Amino acid sequence: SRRRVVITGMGMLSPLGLDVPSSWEGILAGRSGIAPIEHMDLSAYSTRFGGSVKGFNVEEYLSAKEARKLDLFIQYGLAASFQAVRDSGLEVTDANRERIGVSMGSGIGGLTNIENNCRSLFEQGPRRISPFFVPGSIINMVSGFLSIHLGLQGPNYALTTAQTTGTHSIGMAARNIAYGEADVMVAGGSEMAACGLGLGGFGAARALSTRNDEPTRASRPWDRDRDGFVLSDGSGALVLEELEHARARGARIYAELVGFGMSGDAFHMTAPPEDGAGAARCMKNALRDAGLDPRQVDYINAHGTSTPAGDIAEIAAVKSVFGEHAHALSMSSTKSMTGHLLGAAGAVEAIFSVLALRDQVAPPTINLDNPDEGCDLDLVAHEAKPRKIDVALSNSFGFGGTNGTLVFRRFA
Amino acid sequence: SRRRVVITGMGMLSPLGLDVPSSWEGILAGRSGIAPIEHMDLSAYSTRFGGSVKGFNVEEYLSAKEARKLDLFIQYGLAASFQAVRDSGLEVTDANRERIGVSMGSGIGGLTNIENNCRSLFEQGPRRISPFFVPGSIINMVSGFLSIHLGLQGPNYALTTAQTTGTHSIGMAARNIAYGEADVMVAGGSEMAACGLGLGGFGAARALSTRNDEPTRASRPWDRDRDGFVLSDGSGALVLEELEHARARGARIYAELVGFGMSGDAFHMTAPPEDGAGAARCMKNALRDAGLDPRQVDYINAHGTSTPAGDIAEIAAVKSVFGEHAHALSMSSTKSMTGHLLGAAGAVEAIFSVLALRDQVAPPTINLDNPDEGCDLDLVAHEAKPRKIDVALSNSFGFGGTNGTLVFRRFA
Ligand SMILES: C[C@]12C[C@@]34C=CC(=O)[C@@](C)(CCC(=O)Nc5c(O)ccc(C(=O)O)c5O)[C@@H]3[C@H](C[C@@H]1C4)O2
Ligand SMILES: C[C@]12C[C@@]34C=CC(=O)[C@@](C)(CCC(=O)Nc5c(O)ccc(C(=O)O)c5O)[C@@H]3[C@H](C[C@@H]1C4)O2
Ligand SMILES: [K+]
Repeated sequence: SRRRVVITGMGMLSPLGLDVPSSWEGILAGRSGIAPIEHMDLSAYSTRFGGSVKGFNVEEYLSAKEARKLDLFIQYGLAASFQAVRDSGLEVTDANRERIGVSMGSGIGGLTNIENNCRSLFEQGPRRISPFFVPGSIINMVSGFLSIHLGLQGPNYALTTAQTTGTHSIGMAARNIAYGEADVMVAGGSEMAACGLGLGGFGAARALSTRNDEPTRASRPWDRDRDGFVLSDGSGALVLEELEHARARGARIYAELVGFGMSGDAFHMTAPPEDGAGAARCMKNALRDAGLDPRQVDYINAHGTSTPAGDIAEIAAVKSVFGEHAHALSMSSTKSMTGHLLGAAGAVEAIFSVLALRDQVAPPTINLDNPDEGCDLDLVAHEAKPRKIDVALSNSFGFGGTNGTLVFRRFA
Repeated sequence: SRRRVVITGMGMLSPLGLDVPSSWEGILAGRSGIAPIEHMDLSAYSTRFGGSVKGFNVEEYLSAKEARKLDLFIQYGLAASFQAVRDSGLEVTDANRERIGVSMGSGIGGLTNIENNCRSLFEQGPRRISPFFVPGSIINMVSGFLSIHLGLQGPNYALTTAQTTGTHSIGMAARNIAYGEADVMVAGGSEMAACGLGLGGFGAARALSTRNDEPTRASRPWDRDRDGFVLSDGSGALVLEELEHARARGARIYAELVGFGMSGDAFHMTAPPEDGAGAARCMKNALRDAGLDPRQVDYINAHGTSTPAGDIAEIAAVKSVFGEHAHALSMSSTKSMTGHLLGAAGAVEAIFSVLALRDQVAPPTINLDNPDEGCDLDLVAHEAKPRKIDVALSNSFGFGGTNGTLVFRRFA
C-alpha cells in the first residue's frame, strides 16, 4: 500500500537569487531576472538576453579542482541539492544511507562543456579533449557526484525529458518513496544551455523572444504581444521524504506531494495540439492520483513559456479539466519573472508551488498588459495575490509531447 | 500488490546484426562484431576500432526528410523500437493508446549532431544551425518520435544513467506497468558515440582498449591482458506488457520480468569500489524485489566491460551476493563479442538474457584465454554452454556509481 510523501527541504539557483528565500522574495515582488547576456558575444544571434545566475560561488560547495572538472549545469545542480539537504536537517548515517537516493535531471545537459571540448578538438586537436570530458558532461553526474559527496546509496538516476525534466524527476522520486524503494530522495533539475548551440538552436527553431531592446518585458505569458520563450539557467532540488520518517526525526514539513501525472501528446516534435489535449490528460491523471475533486485546486503554476502556441494550449487544457472552476482558481506563470529554466523549470516551479502553500499567496504573471483572446482566467496579472490555497498544481510540457503534472497540498 | 510484467517483443541494432535473430546467431557462434572504424578517420587516435552497426538502412523506418532531422542515436533507437512493436503483434487503437508508453534512453545522446554543428559554428557562426537541431539531438526524442509516429499517449520519458541507462529504462518501464500506470511500454536504449568527441573523450580518460593490431581480441572480460573497454554503437528495445493484457490478445511471451534493483556506490566518478559493494547491494535489491533466494539464479549476463578495475569488482560482488552458489551459476559477458554499447548495453543484454532463457544456453565470454587472479567462477569461456536456466540476471553499472539489475524468469 502507498506511503505518503512530504517535502522537508528545498534549494535553488535562479536568475532571481542564489537560494530559495532570495528567489522567492523576487517572485513576490514581481522582479525580473532577465538581462542582456554578458558571458558571451551574441552580436550575431537574433536573441541576446536571458536569465543568468549572478554571482554564483561554486567554492561554497566544491574545491576549484573538483569544480573545473564539471559543466556548469552539474555545479548548479549540486548547489541546489546541497542546499536542499542542509535545509532538510537530515543526517546521513550507516543506518539510513541505503534508503536515501537522488534523481536530478537535465533537458539539454552538458551542451556548453561539449561545445567547448568541440572547439578544442577542431582548433587544437583530439589530445586537447579533457580527461574529465565524459564524467563532467553527462547528465547523471549531478546524481552521481551528490551521492559521492553526501554518501547516498539508494536509487540513483537521472531523467531527461526536455522542458518537463524537473517535474518528472520529482514525481518519479515520489513514486520511489511511496512504493518503498527509498525513504528519502533528492530530486529536481538543473540547466545551463546559454551557449552558441543553445541560443542558436532555439533561435533557429524561432522559439525564443527577440525583444532585445526590452529584455525584462520579453517574457509575457498569455499577453497578446508575446513572441517566444526566454532562456534561463539554474537549478531546483527538493528533499522528498516518507511521512512517518519525517515525523520520527521531527522534520519541518513544507507540504505534501499528493499527485503525479504523465502523458504524451503524440502530436508534434515541437508544438502542442491547439486544444492541449495531452496536457488535459496529464492533469486529470494527477488529480485522480491525488483523489481530488478538480474544484479543490486553488493555484496552478502554469508551464507559461510565453510562446504563441504553447500558452493558449494550456488555457484550453485548464478549461477542459476544470470547467467553470477554471474561473475560480488562480493560475500564474513565474516564467514571466525567471524566464524558462528548461529542465530545471519544473523543479524551481515545484518549489514556488510549495511556497505558495506555505505563504498562502499566488505569485504574479508579470508583463500581462493585454491578455490575448480566450486568456480570460484569473492569471494573477502584475501583482502577487494573497488567497486561500489548500491545493497547488504545477505543469511542465516538453518537446516530444512529453507532459508532467504535480499536485501538492497543505500538510496537517 | 503488483501486476506481472512479460516481454512480448524485442528489437535491436548491434555490431553483430541489424535485428535480434542475426545478432543472437552471432552471440551463440562466439562471433566478434569489432573492427577498424570506417566512417571516420581515426589515424591519429590511440583507439581506431570498435563495434559499428554495418549497413543500417534508415529508409526502412523513416523518410529521408525525417531521417535528416534526427541524430543517429535517435535513428537507432527508433529502428529497435519499431522492430520490437512489430515483433509483439500489438495493435494500437483509440481504446488502448492512453495505456501504451515509451521509455527509451541514452547515455551520451547526440554527440555526432553536436560535433557536426560545432564546426560551422566556430568558422561561420550560427547561420547553419538547423531549425531541427534541438528536437533532433535531445535524448527524449526516441520516446517522443516513437509516440508521435505510433500514436502512443501513455507515460513518455527517457533515462540517462550513462552505461546503466538501458537497464534502468527497462526496469522503470516495468514499474509503470506493475503499478497500473500503463499496460504496455516500449523500453530500452540507444547510442552512437563513435565520433572524435567520443573516441577522444574516452581515450583521454584512458578507459579504452588500444589493441589496434587485433581488434577482435581487444574485448576480453576477466582476462589478465585486458586493457579497457571497446566502444560500440546500436540499440535495444523491448515491448513490456502486463501479463493478462498479453494473454487476452494471444501474444507470444518470451519471458517474465520479475525483479529490478538499483543502488549507488557513492564512491568515485569513474571507478567502482574494489569489492563492488554497490553492485552487490543492487543485485540483492533485485532478488528481494523478485522474492527469490540467490540460489535460484542460474545465469548472469555481467556488465563485463573489460576494464582492469571494473571486471574484478563485479566478481567480488557476485561472490558476496551468492556465496557458495557463485560456483554453481554461470556468468558471461557478451561485451566480449559486441563491445560496450554504453546506454544501449543494458538493453541488448536484457534481450540476450531473455534469449538465454528461451534457448537454455549461456552465451560465451570469448577471449578469456587466461583468467585473472580471483576470476575463478564459471565464466563460460570461449564457447556457448547449454544448461538449465530458469532465472537470468543482467547487470549494468555506470559512471557516477549508478547501478541497475534486472531479473528475468521462464514463463510457463
Ligand atoms: C514547428 C513550430 C511551430 C511554432 C509556432 C508557434 C510556437 O508557439 C512555437 C514557437 C512554440 C510551440 C511550443 O510552445 N512548443 C513547446 C512544447 O510543445 C512543449 C514545451 C515548450 C517549452 O518551451 O517548454 C514548447 O515551447 C512553435 C514551435 C517551433 C516552430 C514554430 O514548433
Ligand atoms: C580515474 C580512472 C581510474 C581508471 C583505472 C582503471 C580502470 O579500470 C578504469 C579505466 C575504469 C574503471 C571502471 O571500470 N569504471 C566504470 C564504472 O565504474 C562503471 C561503468 C563503466 C563502464 O565502462 O560501463 C566503467 O568503465 C579507471 C577509470 C578511468 C581512470 C583510469 O577511472
Ligand atoms: K510549472
